[PDB]
Amino acid sequence: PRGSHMNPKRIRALKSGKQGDGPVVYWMSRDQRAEDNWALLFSRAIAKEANVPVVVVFCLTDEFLEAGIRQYEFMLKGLQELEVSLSRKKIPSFFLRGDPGEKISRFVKDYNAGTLVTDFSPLRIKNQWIEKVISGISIPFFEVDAHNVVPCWEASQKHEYAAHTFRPKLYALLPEFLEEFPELEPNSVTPETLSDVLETGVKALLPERALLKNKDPLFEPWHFEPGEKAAKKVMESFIADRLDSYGALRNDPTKNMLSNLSPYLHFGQISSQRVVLEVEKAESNPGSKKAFLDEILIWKEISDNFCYYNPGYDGFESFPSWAKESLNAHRNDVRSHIYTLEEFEAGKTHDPLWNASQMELLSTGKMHGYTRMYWAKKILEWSESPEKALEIAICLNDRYELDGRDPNGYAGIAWSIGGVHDRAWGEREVTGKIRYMSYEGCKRKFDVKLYIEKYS
DNA sequence: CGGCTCGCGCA
DNA sequence: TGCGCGAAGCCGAT
Ligand SMILES: Cc1cc2nc3c(=O)[nH]c(=O)nc-3n(C[C@H](O)[C@H](O)[C@H](O)COP(=O)(O)OP(=O)(O)OC[C@H]3O[C@@H](n4cnc5c(N)ncnc54)[C@H](O)[C@@H]3O)c2cc1C
Repeated sequence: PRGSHMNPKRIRALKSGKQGDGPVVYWMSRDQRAEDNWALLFSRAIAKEANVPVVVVFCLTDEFLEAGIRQYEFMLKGLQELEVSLSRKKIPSFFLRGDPGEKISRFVKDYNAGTLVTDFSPLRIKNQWIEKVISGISIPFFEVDAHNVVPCWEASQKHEYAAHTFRPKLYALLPEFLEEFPELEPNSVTPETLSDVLETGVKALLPERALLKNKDPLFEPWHFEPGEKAAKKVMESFIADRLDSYGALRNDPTKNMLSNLSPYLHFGQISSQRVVLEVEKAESNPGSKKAFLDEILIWKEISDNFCYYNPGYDGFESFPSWAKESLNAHRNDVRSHIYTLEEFEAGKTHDPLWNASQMELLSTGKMHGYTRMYWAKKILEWSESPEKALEIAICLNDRYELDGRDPNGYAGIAWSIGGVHDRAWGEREVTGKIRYMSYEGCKRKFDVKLYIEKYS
C-alpha cells in the first residue's frame, strides 16, 4: 500500500473492506514509541495516500490488576511522554479504558475511521481481541510487525525446534529486512487524562504492593527511568561502555555488563531493529557483538516464533515429547524440599543464592539473565509437580519482572523447566533429563558470595 | 550422522 | 578462569 522505504512483507491484512473516508487509526499495543515504529510509519503512509490524518488509539485494559505498581507506573510514564512526542508531530492520541474488543470497535464507528492498523503480538489475548474487533468493524484492518527485525510470519512458517535450526533462516533474511527507518512525517490535515488513570490505578494496586517487615516498599524505582528518551540513553551507554566486555561478562551477575534494555524493549519504548543497527555499526570486540546480536535477534525472535506457533506456550503440553516423558516418569520421586508459592515469593528457601536472585527480582524488577535460569530450575526441583513449578515461575516472573508478560519470559521459563529449545542431559531424580544447574557450578563461574551480599 | 545457549577434572 | 570431555535425544541435511 504505497511507500518506497516500506517493505510490504511487514504488513498483512486481517480483514478486507471498502476503505472508508475517515482517518487512519493506529491501535497501538505492543510498540509504545513514536520513532522507529513500522506500524506507525505504515499508518502514516496509508493516511498520506488517502489524504487523511493518522491518529493513535491505546486501550488501557483491566490486565494491570494482575501485575504491580512497578509495571503500571513504568508504562504510564512512558505514555505521558509519548503523548507529547506525537503532539509535536500533530498526531492526536486517544486513551480508552476497558475491553479492546468492545472499545476499539466503538471508536472506529464513532470517529468514522477509514482504515485500522495494529502492531503484532503472538500472545493469546491479543488474538482474541483482534477476532472481536474483526466481527465489529466494516473497514480494512491490517497488522504490522513492528517488534521483530524479520516479520514473525516471514522468518519461519513453523515452530522451530532449536536456535541452531532458526539461526540460518533468520540471518539469511537480514540483508533484506535490516534497514534504516524513514522519519515520521507530521500530519498535514488537522484532526481520558493519563494523570487521572495513573492515580486511579495506583490506588487500586496499593494493597497488593510488595513490602518489607517495616511496611517499607521493596521496589526501588530509580534503577530504570521510563520512556523513549531514557531508552536511547541506555542504548548509547551500553554501546560506549559495556558492549566491549559483554561477551566475557554477560554471565557474571556481579558485573553490570548487560544492555539493561529489556524493560524498554518489552513495552516497545525502543526498537530492537534500532539497537541492532547501532551495534552493527559499532567497532567493538567481534565476539561481544556476535554474542549480543545472537541474544537480541535469535533468542528474542525465536520467542515470538514459539508463542505464535504454540498457543499453549505457558503449559506443560507445549514441552517436547522427550521432556514430557522424562518429567512424567519422575512425578513420584521424593523432592529434597517442597516450597509453596508464598515461600518462594518471600525468598524463604534453604538456598541463599536462590533467595538472593528472588531479592534482586523483588527490589529491582530485573533479575540478572544468568540467575533467571538457576531461579526457574530450582522451582522445578523444589515443587510438588511440573505443572506447579510452571505456574509458580510464571506467576512470579509476570508479577515482579518489569520485562514480564512477554514471549521471552514464556519461552525462557519453558526452556528452563521443559527443555524447549534445549536438548536432553544426564538422568537425575525429580528433574529427569532436563538440564541441571548447581550452586557449586555457579561458584566456579562467578563470585556467588558477592551477589548474595548485595541482595542480603 | 553432526552438533547442539550444563557439571566436572585438570592446567 | 579456560578447555575438553561426558551424557543425552533429535533435527535435518543427504
Ligand atoms: C526463566 C527466564 C525468565 C525470563 N524472563 C524474561 C521476561 O519476563 N521477559 C524477557 O523479555 N526476557 C526474559 N528472560 C530472558 C532474558 O533473561 C532477559 O531478556 C534479559 O535478562 C534481559 O536483560 P537485558 O536486556 O539487560 O539483557 P541482554 O543480555 O542485554 O540481552 C539483550 C536482549 O536480548 C534478548 N534476550 C536476551 N537474552 C534472552 C533470552 N534468554 N531469551 C530471549 N531473549 C533474550 C532480550 O530482548 C534482551 O533484552 C528470561 C529468561 C529466563 C531463562
